[PDB]
Amino acid sequence: PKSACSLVKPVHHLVKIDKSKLSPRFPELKYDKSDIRSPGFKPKDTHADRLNDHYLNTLQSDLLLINYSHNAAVVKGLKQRAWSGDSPYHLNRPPKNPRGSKAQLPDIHPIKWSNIPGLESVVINCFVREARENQLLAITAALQLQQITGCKPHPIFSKNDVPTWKLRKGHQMGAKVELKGKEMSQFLSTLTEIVLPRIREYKGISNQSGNRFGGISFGLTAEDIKFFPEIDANQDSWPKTFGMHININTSAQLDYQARTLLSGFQFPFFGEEK
Amino acid sequence: HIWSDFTTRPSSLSIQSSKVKNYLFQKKASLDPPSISRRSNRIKYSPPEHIDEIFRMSYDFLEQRSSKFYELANKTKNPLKKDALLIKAEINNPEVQYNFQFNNKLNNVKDIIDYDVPVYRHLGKQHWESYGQMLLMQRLETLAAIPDTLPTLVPRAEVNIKFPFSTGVNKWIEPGEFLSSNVTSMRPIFKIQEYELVNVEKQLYTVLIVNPDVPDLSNDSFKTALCYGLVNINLTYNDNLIDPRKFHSSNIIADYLPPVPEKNAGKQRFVVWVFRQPLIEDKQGPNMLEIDRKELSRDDFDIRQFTKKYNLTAIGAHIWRSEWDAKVAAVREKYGLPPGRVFSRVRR
Amino acid sequence: PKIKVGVLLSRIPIIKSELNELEKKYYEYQSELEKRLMWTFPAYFYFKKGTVAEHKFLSLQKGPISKKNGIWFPRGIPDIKHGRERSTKQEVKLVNRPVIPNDRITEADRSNDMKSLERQLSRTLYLLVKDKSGTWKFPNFDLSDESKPLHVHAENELKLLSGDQIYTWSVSATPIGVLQDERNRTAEFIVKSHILAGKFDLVASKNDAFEDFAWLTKGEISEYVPKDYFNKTEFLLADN
Amino acid sequence: SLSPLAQRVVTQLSVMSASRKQPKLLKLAREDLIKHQTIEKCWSIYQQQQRERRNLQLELQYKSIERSMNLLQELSPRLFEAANASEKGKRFPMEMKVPTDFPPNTLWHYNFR
Amino acid sequence: TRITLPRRPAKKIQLGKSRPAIYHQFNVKMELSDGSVVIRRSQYPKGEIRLIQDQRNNPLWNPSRDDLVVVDANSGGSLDRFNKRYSSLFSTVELSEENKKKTQ
RNA sequence: AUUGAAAAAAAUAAUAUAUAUUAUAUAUAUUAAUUAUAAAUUGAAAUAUGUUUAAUUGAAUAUAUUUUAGUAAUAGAUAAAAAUAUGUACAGUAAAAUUGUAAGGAAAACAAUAAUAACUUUCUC
Repeated sequence: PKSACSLVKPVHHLVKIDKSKLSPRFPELKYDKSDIRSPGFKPKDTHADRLNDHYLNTLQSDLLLINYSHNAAVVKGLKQRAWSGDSPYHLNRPPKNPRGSKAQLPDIHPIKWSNIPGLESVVINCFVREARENQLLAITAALQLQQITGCKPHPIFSKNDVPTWKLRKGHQMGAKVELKGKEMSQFLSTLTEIVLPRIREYKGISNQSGNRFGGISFGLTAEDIKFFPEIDANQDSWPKTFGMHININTSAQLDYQARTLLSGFQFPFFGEEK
Repeated sequence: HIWSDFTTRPSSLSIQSSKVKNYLFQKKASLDPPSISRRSNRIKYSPPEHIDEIFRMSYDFLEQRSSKFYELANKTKNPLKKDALLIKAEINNPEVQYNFQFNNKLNNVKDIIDYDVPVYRHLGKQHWESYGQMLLMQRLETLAAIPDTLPTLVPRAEVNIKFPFSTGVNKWIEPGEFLSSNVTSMRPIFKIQEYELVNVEKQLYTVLIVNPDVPDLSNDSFKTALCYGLVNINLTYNDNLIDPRKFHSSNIIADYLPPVPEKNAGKQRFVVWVFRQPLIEDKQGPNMLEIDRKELSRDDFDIRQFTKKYNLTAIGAHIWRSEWDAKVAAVREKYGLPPGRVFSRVRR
Repeated sequence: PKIKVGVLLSRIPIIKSELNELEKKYYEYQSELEKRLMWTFPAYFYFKKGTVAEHKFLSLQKGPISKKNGIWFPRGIPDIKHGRERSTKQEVKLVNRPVIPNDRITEADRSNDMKSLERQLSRTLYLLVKDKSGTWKFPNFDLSDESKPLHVHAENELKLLSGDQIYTWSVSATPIGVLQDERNRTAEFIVKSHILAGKFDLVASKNDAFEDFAWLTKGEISEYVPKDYFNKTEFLLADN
Repeated sequence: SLSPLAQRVVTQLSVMSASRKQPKLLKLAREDLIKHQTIEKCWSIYQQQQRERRNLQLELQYKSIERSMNLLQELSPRLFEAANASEKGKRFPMEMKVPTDFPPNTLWHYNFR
Repeated sequence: TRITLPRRPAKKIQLGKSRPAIYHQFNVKMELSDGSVVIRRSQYPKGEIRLIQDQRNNPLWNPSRDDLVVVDANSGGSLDRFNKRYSSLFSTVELSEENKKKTQ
């Protein structure tokens, strides 16, 4: 190679060129995944969704009313500070970090008819630490996820080398899955309706849980996983079962709004709130 | 049921094949798809279950929406709004979609795809923008046809070119393609398809083919030559194939001279530009313009000055490429041109 | 102007909403597409070798047609893997008394009882009351103490009215709407709330503003209530 | 040579895998493709109208909230402050359950506490 | 020391030929403690199931109800035998006899 | 072509046949496959003459031939776990820190963390 010097030549027109349409290659990837001609086609709306219908029919209006605040205004977040131009050395100086944080934080807008909180995704994390010695437990965990949820699990691979825990790097330690729409609706419905009621001593979810910008996380143990219908039906095929974390990601601007939304979906809360 | 009506709606908004019409609008799944010609394959085929009644209901829904759009269109006055509402009314028609998707869009048949109809015009615009326009712009930019000849281009018409008289074979030239001297010896024919609202009864077009690569030894550089030029040409949405049938000698400001590159003179680019003339109001009849033929250079051309002086706006373009071969001498002799020059192999 | 506190009590749907014919047909069509593009059932994992369950499942199932040389198959040579013909959908048939679902239509439905809290298990009901005149309207209350908030006043008034037979939860302290007047120079503030358990059962017999009650949905409210009142209060009511 | 645990997990990952379980590609005639296109366009338009109707209802409700708040602010500041008091810790009643697709034996409960 | 099953050469799934994963599921009916039934998608070949302990009979999810009976699995373990074994004592007499101890 | 059934069609592309051009083009025809590849007495299917059986039919037995089961990860132009360190074409953006989450703790794995004025298509008052 004569040189390593990236440089994009400017154009003389405003027409946007996508070369995937000019290449005769990959004819079947030109169709959208929603197009019946695409091999990636998968029917989406096969049946009505009770949880979504309930949220659209009842909870949107109630949440709007509850979160209404008169003459509210946007609360801007911690952003990068700017150097005052009292010294020449400030001319090309990069901006300063936010006051309390090394990362910028989002602004909080008043709740209005267009931005009511709602569920956007659910992610299940299953990290079998005992899979460090046995790689097959990862496959078992993936099957547990597939049976509980119905979606394709994705493997989790070790990234750090910690000797005290005897954790190497590049090995399969478990599985994950992300849920949206009817599938997450079903997963949450079955959780609340079957599994959580069958836990020994269950008070709810901690009121001091969740990332500070919307999203609530809580865990389940192996005995708790045994309550799901699929496992109970064929106990024989489940000598061992694994726990997992559950992360519910919503549109809530702050965590307490998400807590109210989940309580609407019947998720109990026990601790004292921040 | 406005889509079943054809008192005022053009007849092209319907599938001209009775078999396919009946199958698409069938009541029970008793017929078979006309697309599958072989009976064997027809028996093998099995349509998705519960598809005709859902189709009937979706048809009814879309047809009610189209009826509302027609209601508002019959009352709108501005031609742009009228055309937009017509497009929105007929865009979702299964018959229109069938016709456009599965019939020719270049050599269109008036009774299937009529470009006098806003919906067909809009669907054609979308189809062109999907693939054809992007390729044209890529070829122009990469081969440096834009800055060399004209500052920019905002494509608004599809231009296709062909060389039917030279050899006898039929082929639309891909932009940027290399053509033999024999292929490009005789004359090109154009096809300028317009997709916007333009007054067919007043608008006139010009076409200039230029070569911005003819060497010039006075300053050790290149220069531009006007290969071909036509002015005062009128088109129609469905009859827009320019050929010696559709123009006179008064339209010709520079008769066609062929691509005749010189040996080791490099790969020459022949670029086609289509402009539309000014459209004066308060006057009846097309506004024809007279070209100053004693000022036209024809060998030291300046296209930017030409278009600026005659107030022309480009709407379409095309391009091909040429290089020396054995038939160049024969073409020179046939056209009465002097013997070609021969340049060195090295650029020093 | 004099302040007044109105309340609308809502009963939420108890069962999933009904589907319009378009929704039903779309869902069945998509379900058949899914079945057509559906994977083979891995019975080799859900039924172990040589077990009675496996035997009975196999007996229930009907096998496909295998390809055999010397025969003509007009629909195409069979292509089977794991017991399914890949060119078509695959149909699998399957204190222990069978599940008998409950009817979605109730005795209140058939008897057209306008007061029972079962007249529509899938719709949303709203409490309406009749004044001295012939104008149905949402319950309203007067107040002069002003030592209590609007929603608390509404809840206590409803409790006293029903005579300790209604359980009501206030969605929020914020009023949801206002109705102004000029003749009587009154401003009436509405508050939203839901019914959780109990029965309304108008009690007071000394001729309060309330005469007769009903639990109507949006359409019946449109049919009962005055047109202007409906235009002024319609958006506060849920479609389903 | 494999262990019975190996066979069990291979069966589990067989249930994972798509090998020897998917049917043939769905190839539709041109007419049925057009039918399907019309179905999807109808459904998309319908869902957009439903979403916009809900959005309009919420817009109107929010307008009502703000009008009522202005009126109450100018009429009685005490009640306005009581209303504007935050509900940060609010939770929904635990029997406001999501609707199911067939009703229960006891439709409604007429006694409490 | 770790045990793993070997990786076979992965079959190449070309660009555009990659199909989605639609596992086989059944429209199974699920009965709660009350008479309510929910339709759901399950991969187990069991079209019908009923639950003995679930949301509809849990105090935390059912605060308003006055009376709420609880139950566990039957025909398993020695449950309820601590009552079946003693028939002489039966249900308020014991409550009265548990009045006080009179110890200090 | 046969095979449940009374003029023929008018697109991109692919395949078969053929011939125009010192032009990888045109005409007619059709619309296949797209997760597969040896080796299985033993699991499961479909195919005949007795059969019991009611014109059938049927369900069950016996054999000949064939089919399925070798059950194996990526289903995404995958994107900062480990594996191909040289070419080309297409495409994307890391890292720390903070807040949470079963075992989980300083340290394992997942999720969240800057702003939408302007421009389009669609829906809607």
